[PDB]
Amino acid sequence: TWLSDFPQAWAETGGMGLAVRQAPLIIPLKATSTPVSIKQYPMSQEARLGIKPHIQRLLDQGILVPCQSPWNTPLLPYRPVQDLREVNKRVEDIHPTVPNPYNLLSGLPPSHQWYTVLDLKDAFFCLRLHPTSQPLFAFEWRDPEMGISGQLTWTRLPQGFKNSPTLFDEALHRDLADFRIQHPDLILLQYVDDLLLAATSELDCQQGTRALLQTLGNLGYRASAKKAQICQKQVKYLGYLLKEGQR
Amino acid sequence: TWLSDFPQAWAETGGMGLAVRQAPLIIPLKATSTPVSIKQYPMSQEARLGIKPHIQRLLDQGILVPCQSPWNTPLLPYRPVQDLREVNKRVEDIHPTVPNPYNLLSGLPPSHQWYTVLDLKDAFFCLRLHPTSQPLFAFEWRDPEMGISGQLTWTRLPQGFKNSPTLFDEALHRDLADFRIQHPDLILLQYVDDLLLAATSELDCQQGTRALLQTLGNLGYRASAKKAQICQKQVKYLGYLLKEGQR
DNA sequence: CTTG
DNA sequence: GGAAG
DNA sequence: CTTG
DNA sequence: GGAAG
Repeated sequence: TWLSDFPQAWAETGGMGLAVRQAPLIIPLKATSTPVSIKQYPMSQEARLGIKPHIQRLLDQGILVPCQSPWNTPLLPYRPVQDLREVNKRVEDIHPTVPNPYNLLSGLPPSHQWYTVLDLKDAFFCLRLHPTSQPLFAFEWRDPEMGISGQLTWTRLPQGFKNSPTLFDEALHRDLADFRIQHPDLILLQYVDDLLLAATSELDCQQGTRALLQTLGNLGYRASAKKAQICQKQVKYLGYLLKEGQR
Repeated sequence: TWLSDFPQAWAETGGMGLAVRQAPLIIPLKATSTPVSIKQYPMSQEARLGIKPHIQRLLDQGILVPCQSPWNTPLLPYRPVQDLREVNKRVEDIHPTVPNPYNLLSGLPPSHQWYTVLDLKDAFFCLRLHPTSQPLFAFEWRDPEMGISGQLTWTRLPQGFKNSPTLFDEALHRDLADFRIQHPDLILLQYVDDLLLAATSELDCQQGTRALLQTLGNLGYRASAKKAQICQKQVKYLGYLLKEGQR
């Protein structure tokens, strides 16, 4: 089956991803920015116990590390959500290169009606952050019944950061450039972590999907085996139902 | 003096005006209009005693007369103010021909710096209403301590009627047409009931003002002797101060 | 009085 | 709510 | 939690 | 006030 043939490509069997070909990202600040340190709002025990196993898993994975940083933004409550709005304001803008889904789907011709849809799991976390940029994203973590108060920060591209979708989309485009060159018959649409492969025949779509999964896993990305729509005539992609070249 | 030389022209000495050359006005209705009868809101004794001497004076002058009309609009409280909004909605629109004061003053050249300013008193009441149009403006009048409940209406162009300023301005323009032809040296600005005469010299402005007062009184209009600004180098007209050709 |  | 009729 |  | 981080 598809799960056994590509253990590296699926998040279920391949471990947390890491885009090994992508250099750790440096995040340039605006010309006048200085660090901002926002105090952590006290959070209830209920919220803290809910967040704690997530933080611990991220620490175990090396996605969070301890730090001391002049930057600090608050965590809110369960799973942690960081309010990065004051960091976002101080980070230099980049051109938005992610196409809107309407325009992205215009590149889907009627000759290609066999579809494979993959969604990458924990996509942003596959991209490393350069150590010089890690302090930007620090937050406070308290363990009252352990007695650890200090900051943690991210070693990977974080959720809530304004440039994460664009930086991820650009990174994956670099990493799939050769796949496109090696498979000029296939149509590959990329929308951040949502991928559509289109082919002429079931065999072609089958062979391309095998190549794409092999490529994604080798590069360090991980797709959701549970959500994958593999070699179907009808798929759901980006909120559309793709059927008979329609929509 | 100016008051003794032109007794007919001044409201103080000439009686209520009546534009004897102007035919009684017929007020056309919109194509779909039918009469509207709005109930008179009960008014306090204090308001009624305040309004009463005004109504009685207008009755004595023949400006109000008794009637029975399918139209009725309310009086509000002291001096009476009629709410003619529902009549105004049913009366056919006319082109607004009264110039705005800014544009009206553009016709004042610097060669004419001697001014006379007159304001006509009770101007609208100088224009008669045709008996066919009188019922349009009816209202209810109650005298509880006399025991008279019934309608009255206007025999002259009423306050609060949307076309009164334009109809009056057009009427006075017809009546002063010959004065303009007989005095081509003078500048005469008309803004409804507010008149400015301009001349080159004090003698000219003096002679023109004598002619204008004689003409106005003969036609049945009445100017306020108290407010008149006669043959001055500096006058207030339409909210402006006219001095040295400025403003 | 009702209709920024 | 105050400007208007 | 703050920021038609 | 609820959509966002």
